[PDB]
Amino acid sequence: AKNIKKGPAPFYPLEDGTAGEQLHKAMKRYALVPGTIAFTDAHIEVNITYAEYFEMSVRLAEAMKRYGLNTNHRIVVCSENSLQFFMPVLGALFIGVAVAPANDIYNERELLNSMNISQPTVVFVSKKGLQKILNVQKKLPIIQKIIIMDSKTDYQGFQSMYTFVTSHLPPGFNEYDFVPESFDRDKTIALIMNSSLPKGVALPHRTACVRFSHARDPIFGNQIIPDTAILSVIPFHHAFGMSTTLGYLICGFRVVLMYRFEEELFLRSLQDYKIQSALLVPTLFSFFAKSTLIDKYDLSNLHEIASGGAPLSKEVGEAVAKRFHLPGIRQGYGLTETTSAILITPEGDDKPGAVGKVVPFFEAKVVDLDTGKTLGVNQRGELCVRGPMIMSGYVNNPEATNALIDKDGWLHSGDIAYWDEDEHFFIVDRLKSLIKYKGYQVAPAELESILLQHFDAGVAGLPDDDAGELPAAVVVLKTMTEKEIVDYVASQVTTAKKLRGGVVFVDEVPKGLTGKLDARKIREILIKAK
Ligand SMILES: Nc1ncnc2c1ncn2[C@@H]1O[C@H](COS(=O)(=O)NC(=O)c2csc(-c3nc4ccc(O)cc4s3)n2)[C@@H](O)[C@H]1O
Repeated sequence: AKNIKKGPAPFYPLEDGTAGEQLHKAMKRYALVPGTIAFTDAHIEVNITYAEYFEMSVRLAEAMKRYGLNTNHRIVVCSENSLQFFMPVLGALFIGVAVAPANDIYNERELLNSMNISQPTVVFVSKKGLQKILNVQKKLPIIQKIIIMDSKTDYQGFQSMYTFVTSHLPPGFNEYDFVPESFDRDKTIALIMNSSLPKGVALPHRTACVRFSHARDPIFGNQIIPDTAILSVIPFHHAFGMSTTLGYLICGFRVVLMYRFEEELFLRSLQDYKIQSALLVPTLFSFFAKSTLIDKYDLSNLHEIASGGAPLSKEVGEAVAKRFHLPGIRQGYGLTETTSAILITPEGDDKPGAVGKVVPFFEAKVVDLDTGKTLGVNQRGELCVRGPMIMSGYVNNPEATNALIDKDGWLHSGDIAYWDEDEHFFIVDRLKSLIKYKGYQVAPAELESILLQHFDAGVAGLPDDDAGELPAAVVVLKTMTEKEIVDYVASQVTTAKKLRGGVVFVDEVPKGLTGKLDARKIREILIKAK
C-alpha cells in the first residue's frame, strides 16, 4: 500500500448540501453583486450577469416544480455551447431533477440511443437541434414536452423557456425567496452523461459536491478571486465541460464561451476579456504550434492554460507553453464515469508529460493485466481509481457497471499508466490502442510524436497473419511519399516499432469527442487499403 497513490486533504473543504443547494447559495451571493458576469458569448459579444442567470434559472426551477417534475424525473438538454445552456441544468439541480446532456452533433441513431437510455420526460433543445429531436421522438413516448432553449418567443409550435416559465410561474413570484429542494445527495441523480455503443453514466449530486471542492481548491482547481474570467471552448454536454463550468459558477467566475473554435476570435477574446485561464483539448494545440497571430495580441493576464480529455504531446505542450509565456500546460485526466479529472496538475508541482496527481478524496493504482496485482513505481499497467466522484452506475445496465467497478470501489479505466518516485502519473495510451508486433507492445503516441516534424497524423495497428499487428499510420500532408516516410521512421526508432507496414494518405485524421482519435476509423482506413 506504499503502491497506492493517495490524494492529499483538500485545500477547500467538502460542503454540506446538494449540488443544487450549493449552486443556489453561491449564485445568490454573486447575483447580489451588481455587474458580475456569469457567461459571455464571444461570438455575438453578449454578456449575462449572475443576477440574470440566477433569476431565470430559479424561475425555470419553480416552473418545473409546478409542472410536476420531481426527483423521479429526467430532462435532457440538447444544445451547442450557448448562454442558455445552463439555465435548465441549474433549474433541474435546484429541484432534484436529473439532467441528461445529449451531444448536439449526434445523428438520429446516436441521439435515439442516448435518450432511449435516459428516458426524458422533457427535452430542452436548441433551435439547431430541434429537428433531430422531432425525428427520434416517435420512438420515445416517454417524452411529454419539448422546450426551445435559445428563442424568446414560441418557436415552430414549441414553447421557449421564457414562454414556459410564464405559463406556470405566479405573477407574485419573487426569485430571492425561492428555496432549493433538499434531499439525499447520495441517492439522488444530478446527471446522466453518455460515454459510448452508448451508456448512461449516472452521477449523484454528491459527485458534483466533491467536484466543487476541487474546483474551489486553490491547489487543484482555481481560488475564488473577484473579476476572474475564463475562456472555455469545451462542450458543455461532456463531463469535461459540465464539471468545469459548474465549478466556475460556484466560483463566481466569468465564463467566456464559444460554440466553435476559431483561431482569431479565440486569441482576441483572451486579450479583450483579460482572460486569466483557458480550457483547451490537445487537438487545438496545433493552431498554436503554427502561431503567427499569438504575438500580436496582449496575453499578459493569462496565468493558465489547461488541457484534458486526450494525450497532450510533451513537446507540443512545452512548445505551446513557451509561445503563451507560460511555465507549462496544466493537465487534467478524467472519465465521464469519474465525473471530472481525478488526476490534476497541482499548482507548483509540475512535470512535463505527466497528467498530474491524485486529487483530494481519491486513490489511484496501476495493476497487472493478467493477475490484477498492484504494481510498483514506473511499472506500466491499467490505471484504477476509487473515490466519491465515481458514478453510482450505468443506467439500467448493472452488468457493465460491475464490469467496470469492483467490490473495493476501484474503477478500471482501460488506460495503461504509471507513476514515478514523486507520485506523478503518466498516461501511455488506451490499452485498446496499443499495438503488439511480436509479443512487444508499441504505443501510437510514440510514433505520432515523431511524425509531427517533417503536419498531423494517427498511428494504428495494421492486423496480420503471423505478427499479430504491424505499426501503421494515417497521415495528413508540401510533398513526401510513403516509402520516404516509412524509411524516415526506420531511421528514428528501434527494430520493433518501425512502421513495418504503414502509411496511408487522408484528408483529415478521424478525430472525435474532445479531440480524441478514433482507433476504429483509423484501423479500418488501413484495413480497407490493405
Ligand atoms: N489528460 C489526459 N491525457 C491523456 N488521456 C486522457 C486525458 N484525459 C482523458 N483522457 C482519455 O479520455 C478517456 C475518457 O474520455 S471520456 O470518458 O470522454 N471523459 C473525459 O475525457 C473526461 C471526463 S472529465 C475530464 C476532465 N476534466 C477536467 C477538469 C479540469 C481540468 O483542468 C482538466 C480536465 S479533463 N475528462 C480516458 O480513459 C483517457 O483515455
